[PDB]
Amino acid sequence: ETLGEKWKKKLNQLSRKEFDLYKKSGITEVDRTEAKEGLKRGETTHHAVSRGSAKLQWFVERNMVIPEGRVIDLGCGRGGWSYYCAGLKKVTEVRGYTKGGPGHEEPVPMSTYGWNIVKLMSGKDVFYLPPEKCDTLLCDIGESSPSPTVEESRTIRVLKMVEPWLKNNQFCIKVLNPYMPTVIEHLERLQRKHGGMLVRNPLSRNSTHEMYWISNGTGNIVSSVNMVSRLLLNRFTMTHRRPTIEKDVDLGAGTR
Ligand SMILES: Nc1ncnc2c1ncn2[C@@H]1O[C@H](C[C@@H](N)CC[C@H](N)C(=O)O)[C@@H](O)[C@H]1O
Repeated sequence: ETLGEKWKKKLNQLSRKEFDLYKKSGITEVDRTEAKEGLKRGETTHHAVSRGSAKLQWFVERNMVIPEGRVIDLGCGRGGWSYYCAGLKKVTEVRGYTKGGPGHEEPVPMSTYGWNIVKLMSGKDVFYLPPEKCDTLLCDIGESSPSPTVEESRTIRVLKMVEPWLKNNQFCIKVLNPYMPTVIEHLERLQRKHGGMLVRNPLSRNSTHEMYWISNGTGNIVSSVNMVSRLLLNRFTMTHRRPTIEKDVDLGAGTR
């Protein structure tokens, strides 16, 4: 039994009250007040449609992924990763696909900087999409479940699905459950072939062990996974630490 599995078991024991306090304890979060108010008013400029724009920006501004040319955004949701990439100098085209429909977010149309180079498509299950040529491959798919074996199956499926899209390009792929031994085996094989490294984003909630496989980096996958498991385990030991608050991103306005 891995450290991650011990973390999961403890998470599933928490009451809703304990869970809600644990999930943001000591994390970093952007202040969404202004964006939520603007989006409720139907404002289409400046606001990021979700917390996702700030989350991908954290990797981008650390050069862990450097979006360029044709960007494919798998599981785009409302479009936060897509609208963020739309304003980056090196990006020329953004194609987002998302499931939508009941239980899934629909793309939100925006007029933030570079909106005219974005195409978001709903009603698209990426597990049936044939791969397309692209310069940047992003994937943020991985639905949490109280069952780690269900999460293991979901994580492996994402990893098998993204590989044919990987052709010496920039990438940032969510790994929902990176601690299960079978997932580790796939991550190690994929890293030997495609390089990159698994990174924990400080904007992720403690209620998920998610890590991101990013193209520009090296390191030991097992060590990075066990470091996260120990961090999350130590976060149950103390009383709620209020999250570190940062400014949300301003995605501006205008065509390009
Ligand atoms: N099989 C699937 N094919 C397509 N989209 C999917 C599938 N499974 C889940 N999704 C979507 O993937 C999205 C994942 C989100 N974490 C994306 C948030 C996005 N990165 C943002 O910044 O707004 C959700 O909107 C799901 O509805």
